[PDB]
Amino acid sequence: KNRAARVRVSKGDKPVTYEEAHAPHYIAHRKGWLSLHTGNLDGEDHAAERTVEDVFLRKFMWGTFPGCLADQLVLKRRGNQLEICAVVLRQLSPHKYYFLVGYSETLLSYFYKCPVRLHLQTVPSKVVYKYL
Amino acid sequence: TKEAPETDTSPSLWDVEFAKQLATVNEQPLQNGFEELIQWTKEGKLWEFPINNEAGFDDDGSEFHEHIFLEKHLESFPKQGPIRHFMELVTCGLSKNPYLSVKQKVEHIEWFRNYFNEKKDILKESNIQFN
Amino acid sequence: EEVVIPKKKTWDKVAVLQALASTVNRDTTAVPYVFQDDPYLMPASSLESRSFLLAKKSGENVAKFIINSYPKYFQKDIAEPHIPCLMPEYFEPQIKDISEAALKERIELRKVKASVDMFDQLLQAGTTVSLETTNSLLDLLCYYGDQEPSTDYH
Amino acid sequence: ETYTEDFIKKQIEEFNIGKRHLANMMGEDPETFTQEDIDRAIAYLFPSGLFEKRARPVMKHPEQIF
Amino acid sequence: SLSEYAFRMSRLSARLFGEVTRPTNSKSMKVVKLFSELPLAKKKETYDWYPNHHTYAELMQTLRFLGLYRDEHQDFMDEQKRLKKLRGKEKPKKGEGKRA
Amino acid sequence: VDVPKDLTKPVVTISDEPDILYKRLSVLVKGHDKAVLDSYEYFAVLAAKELGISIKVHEPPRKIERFTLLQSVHIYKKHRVQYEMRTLYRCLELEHLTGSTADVYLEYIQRNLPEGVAMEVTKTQLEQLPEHIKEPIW
Amino acid sequence: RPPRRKALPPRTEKMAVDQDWPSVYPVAAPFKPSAVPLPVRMGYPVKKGVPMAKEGNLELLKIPNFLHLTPVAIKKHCEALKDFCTEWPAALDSDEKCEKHFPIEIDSTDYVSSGPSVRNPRARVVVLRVKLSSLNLDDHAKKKLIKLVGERYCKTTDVLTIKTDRCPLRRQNYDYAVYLLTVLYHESWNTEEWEKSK
Amino acid sequence: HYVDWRMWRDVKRRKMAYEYADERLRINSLRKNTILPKILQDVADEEIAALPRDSCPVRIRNRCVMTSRPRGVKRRWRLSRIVFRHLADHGQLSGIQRATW
Ligand SMILES: [Mg+2]
Ligand SMILES: [Mg+2]
Repeated sequence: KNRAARVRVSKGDKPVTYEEAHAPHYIAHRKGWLSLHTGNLDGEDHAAERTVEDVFLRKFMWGTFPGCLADQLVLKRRGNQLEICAVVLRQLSPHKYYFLVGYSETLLSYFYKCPVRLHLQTVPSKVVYKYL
Repeated sequence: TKEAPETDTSPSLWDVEFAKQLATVNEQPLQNGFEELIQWTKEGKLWEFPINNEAGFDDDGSEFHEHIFLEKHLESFPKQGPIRHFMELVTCGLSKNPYLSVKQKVEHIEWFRNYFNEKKDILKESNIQFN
Repeated sequence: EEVVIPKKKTWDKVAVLQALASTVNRDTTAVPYVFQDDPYLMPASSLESRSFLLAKKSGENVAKFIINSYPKYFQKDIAEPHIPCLMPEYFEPQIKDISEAALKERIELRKVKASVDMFDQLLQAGTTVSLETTNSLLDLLCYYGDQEPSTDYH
Repeated sequence: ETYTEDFIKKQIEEFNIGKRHLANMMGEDPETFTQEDIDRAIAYLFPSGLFEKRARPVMKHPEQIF
Repeated sequence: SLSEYAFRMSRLSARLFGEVTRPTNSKSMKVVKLFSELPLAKKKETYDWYPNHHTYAELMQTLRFLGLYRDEHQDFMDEQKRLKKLRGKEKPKKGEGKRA
Repeated sequence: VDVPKDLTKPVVTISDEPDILYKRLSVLVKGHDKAVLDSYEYFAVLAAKELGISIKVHEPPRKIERFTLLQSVHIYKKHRVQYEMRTLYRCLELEHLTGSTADVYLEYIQRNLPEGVAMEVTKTQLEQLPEHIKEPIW
Repeated sequence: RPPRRKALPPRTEKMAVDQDWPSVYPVAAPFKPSAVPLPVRMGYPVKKGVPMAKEGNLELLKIPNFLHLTPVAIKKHCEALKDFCTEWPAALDSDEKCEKHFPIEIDSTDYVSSGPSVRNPRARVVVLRVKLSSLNLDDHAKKKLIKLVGERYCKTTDVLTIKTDRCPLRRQNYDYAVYLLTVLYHESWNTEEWEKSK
Repeated sequence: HYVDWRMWRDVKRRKMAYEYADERLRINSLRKNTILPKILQDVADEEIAALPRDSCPVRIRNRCVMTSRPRGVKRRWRLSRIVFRHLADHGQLSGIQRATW
């Protein structure tokens, strides 16, 4: 039996998001990609570097906004701009989100030598697609 | 008004600081997303458009004939024989290398010039006369 | 036959963005662009308008404090063209010799105490300190009043 | 999830207001703005290459959706 | 297998186009190839193959000590190490191992 | 009511140097999503018409690169997972535009290049014969 | 316990149906449900279910939307960009007329990718195309020039293609391509004594 | 802080191979022709053989940059088959999907 990225059935009590509910074969069919860049197009370079950066940014944001991320990150690259789009919860005070946005945008811009912007969308609770 | 300015006037702390008080009177938060791009472009953070893949990279102002014509650098080598034939292949290959600066190409040539000087005795045995 | 080629037009690197910006006006349903465009994160009062930006600036200051305290983590430059404004800043003098050319470094960094100490030692040793440099030392002391300019943290 | 008749009634008010917004975005007459124009405008503004069309962005009358 | 005219016309084109002018065998033409490209070790894919694992580990370790990054993995390891002391399974002092 | 009264216009300086002439600009965009290229095509074509540039569009054949990987961490060689990367193309072919018009149009459409879309713009410049080549010295 | 923070109503509820939308999305920005006044839904629906609403919808966040490039905005944008453009010469009506006045064609390529480095080694390449009919070549010179260039010349089209990519920069490869055209032209007109042995 | 000691040895091999690349290239050029005397080429053989063993580029191994797996690595992403699939199957590799045809 296939295991990769498959939230297995339970007793009908496990809330899953739209992303978590779709196995890999639905990628490009029912769900899109969580990062968009040009490195994986034919004749394009630096796919290795873009991939390492994405893995870091996902770990960095997970530990920088602990308990706040309500879904996977969406990473967008245009030119030398890096856009991080995250769906977060409404538990942390707004002051802490502004501190962490200013802090994260600055630190990541100096780390990867590019203008980095963070776009936060808040939801009252994790959006549930279905109960597996 | 003053007809000839003091172009080489020194920037005293009093003058550098006063110029910072004149940049604070027009200091306002960004109004929209276009102004953020304009600010990043002035600061150098954002790429300039249209895209130029050579932006910020001039190879020391070198001309094409400095990369492709390297025989002026073999004047210290013998004019005939195997050492000339060998160095014509080195310079031929260096003249086809777009990944090296003129400085680096000269370094390759200078390395062989010194290498063959240390091997003068060995070369004399083979009837080759390097300087 | 002859053809007349048009004359070239030149503009600054931001002129196209400035032309596009002229086509848009302020969005009246929105709060200023500096704030996060989210109903939970948008300022709901003049007090939060001021405090939300101060919290964001505080985060930027904490990042810069870290960047300048641990520069070795932020020294790998993968940007082309180079971005001078995204590199760490070094506020310490790198010339440890006692001489005039080492004093001028501490004056550019605006080290009031170090520059005075370096000036006294240099004077006791009997070496000549130029006039232009002596004035450049007064401009620093006379501006800050023999006090150290503010820093991020000591 | 059961959709009470009141919910559908307010979903239709949102679609009619959004229909005029979408027409204003594209610079077209809101009165003659059809469902084919909506689908065309949504495909342009929200381009999705997902192979399954049912997974693509949609802005339809609630009768059709729910 | 070339006429004198063709042989000298090819030698003239080589001069103009910056090719090798002397008669050179295939073995000696490797010298031209060697200096016409970067060595494998000098290619960025080679010497920058790995990301700087020191930088990443040291940066995030520093950010955790500053309270700005929560390392769930490290917190997990710290709790396992804490409970092993209470269980008596502590790391020995170097030189004071069970064998002495 | 709160509208600007006068607007500062970016300074465009007409030079004394003649402008570059481009016979053709071939803008080849590459992406993983056909719908994103359709929207970019619409934007780029509409931008060309408003600026008075002659533009033709066509779709070069797509390229699909496939490769195979083992499915299990250990053994089970006959069980594989196959992956692919789809590169779709759109080609905007612009003709008879000056160098100043090419700088504005390319900057406008390059800045608005969607995430995940690359561009290869091939520019064909018109030049006159060098003066040395006009007559033989011999 | 102090009162918890209430999220404000989405500012789409304050938007008029006759507003200037380009002011809402002036530049490329991620999809914001609170700012986009459209009841758009995305997501494969569950059985007897509807596509998920826009709030908290990651699939709509994944899309490179064109809300900043509405037809109204594009037309306003280009009206401001007309002042930056120059006029193509009217005399150059056809390709044949351009070839007459401008016999040399210079091809270069620029590569736009996403990332921190704008560098691309393919950008240095220069291609120069000329037709031998455009050059002042006599019978001897044209015959000698074709032999020198070899496969660079195409008899069907009568076009000489010189591709230069051995220099680091494009400006160097352009100057080198012109240099090659100059030495090829002048050597074709020179006559050596060994040529009599043809 | 590299994945393991084996990744650390390859890091050092890549650093030393980079430092000696120019020197090795120049000496090799003397050995890779039939133009120079054998007496000179025999000396160049000894010189390149005396250079540090870890300056030799054939000893560099393309290991997975996240797990140090020495085989099953895809050069384009520098990841092992297992790590690549983990990211690809979660939709985190731009443009990569499962292939059916
Ligand atoms: Mg199976
Ligand atoms: Mg091997």
